[PDB]
Amino acid sequence: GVDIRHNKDRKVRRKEPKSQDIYLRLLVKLYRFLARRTNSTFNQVVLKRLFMSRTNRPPLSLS
Amino acid sequence: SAHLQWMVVRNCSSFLIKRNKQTYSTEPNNLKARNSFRYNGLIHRKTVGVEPAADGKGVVVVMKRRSGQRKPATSYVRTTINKNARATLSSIRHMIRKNKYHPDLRMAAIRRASAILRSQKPVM
Amino acid sequence: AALRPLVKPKIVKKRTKKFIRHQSDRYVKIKRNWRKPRGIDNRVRRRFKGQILMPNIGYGSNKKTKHMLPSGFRKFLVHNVKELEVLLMCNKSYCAEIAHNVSSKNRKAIVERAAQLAIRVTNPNARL
Amino acid sequence: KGKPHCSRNPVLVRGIGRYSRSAMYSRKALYKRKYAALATVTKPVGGGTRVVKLRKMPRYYPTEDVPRKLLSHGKKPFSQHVRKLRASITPGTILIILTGRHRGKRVVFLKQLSSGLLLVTGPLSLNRVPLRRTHQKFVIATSTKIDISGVKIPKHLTDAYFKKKKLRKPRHQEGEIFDTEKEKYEITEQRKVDQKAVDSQILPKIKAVPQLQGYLRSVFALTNGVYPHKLVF
Amino acid sequence: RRVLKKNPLKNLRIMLKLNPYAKTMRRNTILRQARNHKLRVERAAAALAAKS
Amino acid sequence: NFAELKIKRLRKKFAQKMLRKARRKLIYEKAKHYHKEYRQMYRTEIRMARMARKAGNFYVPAEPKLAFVIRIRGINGVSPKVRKVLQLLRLRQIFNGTFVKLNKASINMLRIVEPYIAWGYPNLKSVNELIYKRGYGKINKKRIALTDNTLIARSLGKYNIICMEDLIHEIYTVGKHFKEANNFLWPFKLSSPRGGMKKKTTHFVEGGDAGNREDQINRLIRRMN
Amino acid sequence: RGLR
RNA sequence: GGGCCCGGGGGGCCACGCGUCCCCCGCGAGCGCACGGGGUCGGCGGCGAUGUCGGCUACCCACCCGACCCGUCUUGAAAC
RNA sequence: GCCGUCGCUGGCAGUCGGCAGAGCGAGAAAGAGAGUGGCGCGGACGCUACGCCGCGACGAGUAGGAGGGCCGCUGCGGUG
Ligand SMILES: [Mg+2]
Ligand SMILES: [Mg+2]
Ligand SMILES: [Mg+2]
Ligand SMILES: [Mg+2]
Ligand SMILES: [Mg+2]
Ligand SMILES: [Mg+2]
Ligand SMILES: [Mg+2]
Ligand SMILES: [Mg+2]
Ligand SMILES: [Mg+2]
Repeated sequence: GVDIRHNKDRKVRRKEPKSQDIYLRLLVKLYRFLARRTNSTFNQVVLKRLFMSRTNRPPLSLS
Repeated sequence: SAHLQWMVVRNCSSFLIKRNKQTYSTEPNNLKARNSFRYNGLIHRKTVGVEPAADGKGVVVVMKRRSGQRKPATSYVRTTINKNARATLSSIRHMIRKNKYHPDLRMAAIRRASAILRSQKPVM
Repeated sequence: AALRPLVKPKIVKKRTKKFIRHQSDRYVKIKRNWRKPRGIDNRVRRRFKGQILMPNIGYGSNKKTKHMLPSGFRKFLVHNVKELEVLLMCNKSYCAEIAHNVSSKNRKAIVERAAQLAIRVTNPNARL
Repeated sequence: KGKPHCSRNPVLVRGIGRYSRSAMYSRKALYKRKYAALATVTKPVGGGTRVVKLRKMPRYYPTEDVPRKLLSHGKKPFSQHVRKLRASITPGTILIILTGRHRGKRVVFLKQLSSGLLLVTGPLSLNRVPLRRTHQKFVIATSTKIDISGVKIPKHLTDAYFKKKKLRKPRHQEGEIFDTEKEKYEITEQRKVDQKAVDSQILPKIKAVPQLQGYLRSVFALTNGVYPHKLVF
Repeated sequence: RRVLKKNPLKNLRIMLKLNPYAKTMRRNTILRQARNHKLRVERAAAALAAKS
Repeated sequence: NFAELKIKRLRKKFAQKMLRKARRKLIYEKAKHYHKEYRQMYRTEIRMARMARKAGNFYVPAEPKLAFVIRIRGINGVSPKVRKVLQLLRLRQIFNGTFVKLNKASINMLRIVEPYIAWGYPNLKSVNELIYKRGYGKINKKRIALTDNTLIARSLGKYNIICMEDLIHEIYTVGKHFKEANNFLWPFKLSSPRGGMKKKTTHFVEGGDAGNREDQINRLIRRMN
Repeated sequence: RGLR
């Protein structure tokens, strides 16, 4: 046997949004496509933020 | 839209049937009868169906016209092909290719119009 | 005249016997259905030698031949005639099994249809 | 329109040539070899002419098809395989049958057929084993050989000549009516003339060796205290 | 898909897929060896006439 | 048209067929020069000893740069100081093996972990058998079997290591990019010693198995790989 | 070009 | 020994083009064979309808090895 | 060899078809880019993207935690 430790084997990032709405689950489809099919690290950040909970994407003010 | 009402129909339809680790669908114009965005016969703007003719012989083909989209009565056109097993399988092929009408469904339509001829020959 | 499948692969199963429950033999109140033994001093859940075995995930079946009857077909419960057309484009890989409740007057006009459709039925001589 | 030529370098070992790349170039003299740069058919009809199409589209399509398979390179049919033969077996060698109906019977090896099966025939008048095929694995090669080089084995004794022939007599209406069992294998007058011709040339050589005919007529069998690994045959 | 790993030490053409020099490294030490065994059998067949 | 795009695509398919012939020629004339290198480093170690035996003196050969370390104990009952070093040597499993360049900071670790390893000085034939038969590369953090030189060139190319022969030469003759080659090499997984260990729990000088068996590591490699 |  | 074994006067080379300037003195086609990105045979033989073929599971029985009765508190339970 | 978990925050909307041209595994940051002057009507599968596919490494467990159950029980709104 190997003497590794599986304490941190499961990375806890969000693989997908927790919401079940279908106007978000279609945006996440389009942006997961752009994220994997383009070499722009913009789409990857938009996708990774479309996963985030309602407390991690807060509101912006106009000012 | 198509992808919208597919994201609405993918799990809470009434034609959806889920038992024995399989998941088929009983839509009118679903050929291969399996629950998928591609083969669903109600979501898209242009679908294709291949039913058996009402009498003994023949195969009816049901295309969904483009113009009438919210008018279920005058939406589908139907054509009964009571010919040999090969001319009908070159007429469906032309109906789909030469029209460029949902062309990824052609081999499914041929395989279905062959299942009908086979289920309409004299049994043994 | 058997209705052959598409392809008949070799079915290999890592275990054939059932997984009986601990001490389902000394008692009659303990049925054979499996219950993971959670007692402290238990000898089965420590995986001692020569004891009863435990349903690990290692015993899983090959996904290529999982749920596949010895006739090279998977299966489907059929409650009436209309549920065959759902299965008429899966002919050479799935079979039909008319339900237990379908009376013989309907089961006759169900085996008749599946006969025309060349769909194989596992219980075609069921009720009569 | 160049006449084909054999390889210009002998094969020292399989996969390796005797000469190097430059040596091959020089031998081939390539320094002075620099080079630089259906379905339709018209057929008359009784009207006009019809463009008949060959191999028309199939009239049936099964619901499912098996997908194609990957491509291998190292697999060849049995007919094209290379037939091996242990050096212990040579023409005129005495062999012992172990699996056929001629169990423990000594025979005189004739040659090896194209398929690989050893064509052998013990003296029919001595051991009753005519021209027949036998696998080399299932035969023990006795260390007793007789010169058989001067024996013109008929050419038509091929694998096809020795292939089995289905009796094809399950039943029929004629056969059910006037039944004649399931037939038998009637030894062709050809197989008989060939057996006689081969014997006419083999027996004189066998009789030359004293007691050889009696040894052939005898049958090999294990006895008490005899172990195959302890005796040389 | 996963490529089966053959042994570059038992498979001549995988050894030539990884080291095209081993072809001449091996043609040598085979020619050189058949010629050293021919030199030895020449000594040993001049000595059967040197003690005769 | 497309008669232009055809001959263009065939010029691309011919430049990609000549950039490979030039690389097979390069690999070939490289291995042909490593044969000469190894022959020199072998013949001169015999010169430098005959010239000392002619005068009567002694030739002390250079202390070796490369060691091969094998783990000969299990994971059940290891000290923490020995478990940290057996995992900076990437020997997380019995019968694992790795290459190690020697210095003070390395010998002073093979002394801490001495009772758990059996290390020594690998031959060139032993580094050949190892690299060829048990050679796996740590590509993308995946143990990918080394099946073609385009798996070594694709990663170690920037260090002018582009074939299994440049890899063997960099390992045998401890090179500038030794750290990178040894960290590109997934640690070798060897079978059990055919024949069997002498005694696992005592040093090699104690008639056992552990410790350093300088010359005799190859006898164990042949029966373990 | 050398081989022309 | 090293320097392409620096330079002058019988076997192996993944060397073999013409036209110079100059220091050192971008497409040739075919045709096959294969230690080549994981097995194929374009190889076979025997029997098979009232006594035989298959059925791992499921019923009984036989034999070999293993095998202490579960829940529990406990540092520790097969525990007197 | 098979099952599963983890990782690659991996790949696949390109099924781009007589309005066609079927490619992105290859050692080397970036276009099989545009223009500007010297007959036979033919081509498997896929894709419930909550889907499918490919690669490696890994797989003990009381107290405890978490997830997934097309595991099961009874009633309610829909729907077969
Ligand atoms: Mg393990
Ligand atoms: Mg211990
Ligand atoms: Mg042994
Ligand atoms: Mg016992
Ligand atoms: Mg208690
Ligand atoms: Mg106490
Ligand atoms: Mg207890
Ligand atoms: Mg007591
Ligand atoms: Mg576990």
